[PDB]
Amino acid sequence: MNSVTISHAPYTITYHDDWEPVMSQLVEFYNEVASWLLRDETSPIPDKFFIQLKQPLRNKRVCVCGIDPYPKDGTGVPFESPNFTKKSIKEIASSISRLTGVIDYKGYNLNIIDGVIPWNYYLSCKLGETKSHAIYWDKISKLLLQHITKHVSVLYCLGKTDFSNIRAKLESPVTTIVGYHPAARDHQFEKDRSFEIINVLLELDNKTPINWAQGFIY
Amino acid sequence: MDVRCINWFESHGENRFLYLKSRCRNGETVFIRFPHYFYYVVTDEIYQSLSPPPFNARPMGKMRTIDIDETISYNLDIKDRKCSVADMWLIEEPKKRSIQNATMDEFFNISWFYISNGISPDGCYSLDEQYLTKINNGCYHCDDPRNCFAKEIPRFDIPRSYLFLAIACHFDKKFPSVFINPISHTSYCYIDLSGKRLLFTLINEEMLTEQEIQEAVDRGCLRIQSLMEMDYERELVLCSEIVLLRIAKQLLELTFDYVVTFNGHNFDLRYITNRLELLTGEKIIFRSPDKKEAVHLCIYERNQNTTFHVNNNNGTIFFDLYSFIQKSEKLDSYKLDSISKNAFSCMGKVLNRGVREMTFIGDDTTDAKGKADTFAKVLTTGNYVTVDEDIICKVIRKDILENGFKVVLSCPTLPNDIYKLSFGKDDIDLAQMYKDYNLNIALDMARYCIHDACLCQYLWEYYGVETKTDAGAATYVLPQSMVFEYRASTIIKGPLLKLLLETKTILVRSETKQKFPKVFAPKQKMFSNNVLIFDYNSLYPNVCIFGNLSPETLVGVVVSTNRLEEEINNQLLLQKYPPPRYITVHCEPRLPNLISEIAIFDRSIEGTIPRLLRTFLAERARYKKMLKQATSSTEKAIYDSMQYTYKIVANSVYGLMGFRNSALYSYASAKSCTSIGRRMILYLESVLNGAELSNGMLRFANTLSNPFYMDDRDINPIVKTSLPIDYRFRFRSVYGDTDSVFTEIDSQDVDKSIEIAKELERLINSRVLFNNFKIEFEAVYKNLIMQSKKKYTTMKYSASSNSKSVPERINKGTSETRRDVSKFHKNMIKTYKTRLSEMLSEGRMNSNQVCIDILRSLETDLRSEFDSRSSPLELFMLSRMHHSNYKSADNPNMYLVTEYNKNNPETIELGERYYFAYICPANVPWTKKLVNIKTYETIIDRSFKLGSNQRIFYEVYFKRLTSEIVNLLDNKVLCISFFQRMFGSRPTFY
Amino acid sequence: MTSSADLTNLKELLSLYKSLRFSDSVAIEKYNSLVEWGTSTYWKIGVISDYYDEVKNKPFNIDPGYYIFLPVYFGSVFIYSKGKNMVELGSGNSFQIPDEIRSACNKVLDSDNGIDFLRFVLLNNRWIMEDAISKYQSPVNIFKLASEYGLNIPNYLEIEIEEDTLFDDELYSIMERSFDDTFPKISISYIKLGELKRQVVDFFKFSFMYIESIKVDRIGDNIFIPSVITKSGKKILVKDVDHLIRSKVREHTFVKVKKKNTFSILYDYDGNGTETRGEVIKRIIDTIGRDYYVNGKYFSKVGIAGLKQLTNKLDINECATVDELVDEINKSGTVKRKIKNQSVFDLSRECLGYPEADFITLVNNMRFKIENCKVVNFNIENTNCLNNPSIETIYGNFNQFVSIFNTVTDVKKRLF
DNA sequence: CCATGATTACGAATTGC
DNA sequence: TTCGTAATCATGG
Repeated sequence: MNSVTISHAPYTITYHDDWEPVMSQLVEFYNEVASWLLRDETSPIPDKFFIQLKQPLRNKRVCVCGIDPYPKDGTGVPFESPNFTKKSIKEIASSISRLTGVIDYKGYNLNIIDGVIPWNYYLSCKLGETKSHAIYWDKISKLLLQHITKHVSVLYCLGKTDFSNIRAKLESPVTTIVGYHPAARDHQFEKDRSFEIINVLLELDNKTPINWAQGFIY
Repeated sequence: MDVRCINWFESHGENRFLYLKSRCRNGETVFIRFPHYFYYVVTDEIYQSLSPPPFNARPMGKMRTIDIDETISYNLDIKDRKCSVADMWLIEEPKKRSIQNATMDEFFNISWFYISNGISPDGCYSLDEQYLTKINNGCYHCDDPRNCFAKEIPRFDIPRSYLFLAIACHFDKKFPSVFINPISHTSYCYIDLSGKRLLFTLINEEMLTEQEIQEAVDRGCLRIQSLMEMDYERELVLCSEIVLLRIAKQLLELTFDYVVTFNGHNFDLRYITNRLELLTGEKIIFRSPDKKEAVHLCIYERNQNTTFHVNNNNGTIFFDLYSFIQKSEKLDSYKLDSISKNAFSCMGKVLNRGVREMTFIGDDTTDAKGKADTFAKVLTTGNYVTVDEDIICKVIRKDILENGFKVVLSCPTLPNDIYKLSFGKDDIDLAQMYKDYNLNIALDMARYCIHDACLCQYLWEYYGVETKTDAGAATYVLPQSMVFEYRASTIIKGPLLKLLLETKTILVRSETKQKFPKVFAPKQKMFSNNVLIFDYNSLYPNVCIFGNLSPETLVGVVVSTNRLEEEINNQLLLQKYPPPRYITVHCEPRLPNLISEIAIFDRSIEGTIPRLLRTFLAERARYKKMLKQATSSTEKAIYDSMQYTYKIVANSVYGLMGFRNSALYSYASAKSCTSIGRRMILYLESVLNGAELSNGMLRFANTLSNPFYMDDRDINPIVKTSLPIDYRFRFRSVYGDTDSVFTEIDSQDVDKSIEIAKELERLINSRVLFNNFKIEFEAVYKNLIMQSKKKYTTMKYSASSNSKSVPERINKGTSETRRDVSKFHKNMIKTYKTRLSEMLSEGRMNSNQVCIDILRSLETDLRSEFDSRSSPLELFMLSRMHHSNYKSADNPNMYLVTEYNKNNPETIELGERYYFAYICPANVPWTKKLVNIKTYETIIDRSFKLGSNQRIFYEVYFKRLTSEIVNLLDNKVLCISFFQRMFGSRPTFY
Repeated sequence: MTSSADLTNLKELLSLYKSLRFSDSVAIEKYNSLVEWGTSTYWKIGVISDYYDEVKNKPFNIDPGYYIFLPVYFGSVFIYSKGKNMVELGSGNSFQIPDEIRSACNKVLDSDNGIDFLRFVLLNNRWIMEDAISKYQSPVNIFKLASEYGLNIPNYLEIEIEEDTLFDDELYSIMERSFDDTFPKISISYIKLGELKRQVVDFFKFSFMYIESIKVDRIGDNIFIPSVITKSGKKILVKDVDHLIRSKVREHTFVKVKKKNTFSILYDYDGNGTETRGEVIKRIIDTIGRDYYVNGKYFSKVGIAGLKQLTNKLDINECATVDELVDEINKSGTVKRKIKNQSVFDLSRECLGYPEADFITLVNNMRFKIENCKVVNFNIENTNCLNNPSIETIYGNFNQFVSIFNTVTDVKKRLF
């Protein structure tokens, strides 16, 4: 729960205590990447790049990740859509409603649930150019992901091609599950059953299952 | 219309095809596109029981399907193998289809394509124009490969185009990065279809303040401002970074044949692409021959360690020397300079002396035939030359003579006449040169970069990668680009499929295979007597042929858990399974409770693995014979490539039989091969140990009895020889493993040892051995000190060599490149190894005589060094790399680095490499017991002066020295006593 | 992984871990194999004393309510669970029961999934029911089903307590008299309605008493159990040979004995003596005689006899000569398959009742002389293995195992 | 009791500036 | 996948 100063924008990063023992190294990378980053307008704004850092890692068990953020109307919190217009979040909400049997709903937020963390591998992306910022973020993304993996219980990946060889990216052996594309053609995502294996392992890991219904918005 | 194939590649678009690249006699390039299908093998009933008809079906005939599952039996009542003979069909499907009871599912689609269409991957063919339809310029489409490729013509020579590249970036403290470090130099070697070898270098301008560029241009270089105004014929071009990257992208986009780079898939191409993208949004595009698919560069990884590959789809082969060298054969260090050391070498004579220079002459009358020509070829772009493998010299004047070379170098005078020359490390520090940049540095770095670029071509021609690629593509039935990317489990399916189709048999496994569960040491290390080396001629393939060990020729496995049933089973085994038709092999049990396991193999009908091995051996022998009778260099290279390919494919069978997920899994056959090999090795060791030559007759130590069953050969231990009468020698046996056997003769006459070794080889091959087991005399070793086949040093004389010949200094196991040991320990080990080699030849060494002398010398030298303190600090400096990728809490190195950062304005980053040493107070005396050494590590800076209140912790270095020396030598108790006297600790041997 | 097979397998492992039993070798092997598969495919995974509370031996006030009282007997305890074989405490091995009993137990178990396991009391080849543990069904409910299948059932008392009751000696005596069972009552286990915890009461007290000698009594087909006699002639029940050796009994000495209101039992030796088990094994054998061998927990004969076992083991009529024996085996129609599916060495071992591990160790240390598929001569190779006196006894009795083996091989050759 | 033996853990053997 | 050295703990002479 302190603050650090950076030469370039956003010029100030506020961090939680649990993020202390890696965040130092983070700055030494952001100094050699931000100069080329600010040339092109990107979503979200640079001030909102590191707003997910506030969520503590102690009371979280499940990690959900995406390869890229929302190209348009990004907010900083991954997989968040206040207007419920993104295809991925709509499909996720429909799948959750089908699994839980709830018919009436207005929206879903993954940040409301206590125990799961929404994360993005690449923390920034230019509007209209999907996955055009891998080179800038690669090392920072790897460092942050290996910090998350040391505290979560089970980690689930979205997208087969995006996370094809995610095991080699992380040195620490941790229970990992890789899923299919969130919006795969031929209704491939409709048959996905990762939300059950997740809490089967959670119970097997002597951890309380996740009450998914808390993520609903009414 | 006559075309020779070069490469076969695939397109991974929505509609997949297969592409063939070929060259005609004139030099034009022709691309042919085929449709790629999915191949399935089915039984006749399944073929007639398909509701949707397949796209096309071709009959295969009668095939016999055999279940090769292995079942453990505890009695001697064995059920016979169940085999089914039926008609089989081969069907093709444009898209993937699931078949309930398909067979032969462990073979690739490209192999099926090649075998069904009867096409060789590198054969020369006279195509037919009827079946080819033109779709673009240089790209045709074919639909009936069977008839278009029916005619075959003899091979004809074709031209080729090559590209070699080298990159030099900017760095001051750490490894270069795209974001802060620019590119300074690029070097290119270019070979077109006309046979003209161009060579150029591009230099950056951003570090060349205007007047300096004016002077450089006045010297003779060319300055360009736009991409279009560059000419390839001018050696040095001085331009900006953006233009440099544009030129690099344009060069990499051409339709070459080979782009060869040393570790360029990780650093060079990646850096070029990243920097080009960062500076300008313009990318690099690879296009398909039919102009239907466009891709961008993205180097991907394969785990086997990590190997990087390019995603091109235009037919060009992006080839990397690093991976090929790592997987082809094993060295000590895989650096470029070390490979150049071990590759380009020669012997030269000193023709002049005086001042600080020497004149060396090199000709075929000094070393061998062909070494001088290769050295002259390398010398064209060389700048530094290594002499005596110890000193480095700068070339001043070089003249290539008619059949040799002469070069003048700068080195101190040496009292000799014939020396050794090689190309290796360069005494150039790139870090200091970038601090004060100037034209002299720029030109010197350009020369170094162009030499680095040409080294790739020299190594490519030295290793013969082209011919090896062609031979592998032909033999393995695989595309050219896939030859050096797959392991043994993939390069074996082609010949196996061909043999299965010829034999008309299929092997099926209808269960799951459970995951069921030696180092040799020489009798002594120091010898001081001549050692004769014999090489077994493919021991495991011959064992497999002799025992007929194949999965489908295993009658059964009989096990027993007690001696009564074991004896009853043995009696019935000898009763109802008699030799020589059946062979019974004892093996180690696979379960903790079984006491006896016996495998039974039938030799009435030949198996599958023995047939493949015999075919490979016969082909290799034929190619050896054809090579020995060829005069053209191209034919010699082709035959050598073919024989090497056959060797490397025939030496992989033993590993593949014991691999769970292979196509030749046979666990009992694996045990049988190992057991028979061990029995043969032990029998030869027993018969050779003690055999002596008395008068003109020879005696062995045991009867020449067949070690498996009764045989009709003569079994008289006494044999009659033809050597001179006066010889009275005694022989000893020391070392023996699968691929070699060692013998010891007590003399120092190399010619006598060679002739007696030849006579022994003849007698052993003719009389002692049996069936297709034979040995070959390899070499004679002198001054042998060894710990294993991994670690040993000696001097080697070949079989075809006399006494007045240059020895071969064999030395391996040691690295001499481990940058975390010392600068002083290496020198001391070198000095004492030289002393050991020089003193072991005196004659009166025995066992407890050399150890005393070497220990006394070590004690005296160490005491003198400790009492003198004359060694400089730079000889005791160690290095490490700073990185925070550490587990645990402290890992004291991080604390030391942080303390140094706090207490010194100079900063050490998280990528820099820092030096450290062991510093203790100047008043502490010699200590025997030792404690945590991590406390005494101190960071040595550029301005660090060792004060009068400090000294170097010598005991650690001396302990490592004595440990490594004591790893050698024979006596153990003396070494223990010496080590306890010095440091009071127990050495860790082996 | 999208198919439901992996997740079904995962709940299968979850259930197995919830009901883990290290005794069953097959179950543990399957669990280890599936754990290896999971930890290799996913690179990592997260993976009857405790059913009984502290024992009560003093009077105390009880909470009023409804309780079920059952008698714990003095005998070897076995636990039977679905998907696993029979299990006895301590050793972790299994036993052999008739297939009809196993089928009845399976029919009892699969009816209600809440029954964790069933309790078996074994004492001198007699299997009886004592108690059961189920999270949903009371043991009284399944007692009727067990009795319906023909298996014996214990005496259960359903008592409703209204006021405070002290569980003193007199109340225990009243409960024992109300139970009225001839078999020994080693303890009383009571379960409260709606409570999953199991609580048991066993009063005990110690004294010192003399023993005249230790004998052994006949129980049946080569099964013997030691019998100790005292000065007063009253019999003290002993569990097995393991209990006898762990108690460190000594002949003609005063020993400490834990007594009930009806029977007194020897208790284990908790002293800090340096006595070694190995020499106690030979001393007790010498005192009882060299004609007995320790078949684990019991004693077995060494009698010659020889020919009067294949009839007994095969359950056929008596035999006189070889030819009529062959004919009697020939006319057999059902048991004959046992001859055609099971080996000869194992059949002879079963006929003479030797142990498995001990006999396997014995036959791996001596040499034979086999002729015409028959054994004629034998001798020892290493004499160290005869350190165990039982091995010496089997070595002495080997001259009859050889003959019965020869006869079985002869009849096997004659039949086919 | 403590010298000796055996585990554990660390990290280069790495390669291209 | 290897080897190699230090730091720690554990065990029988």
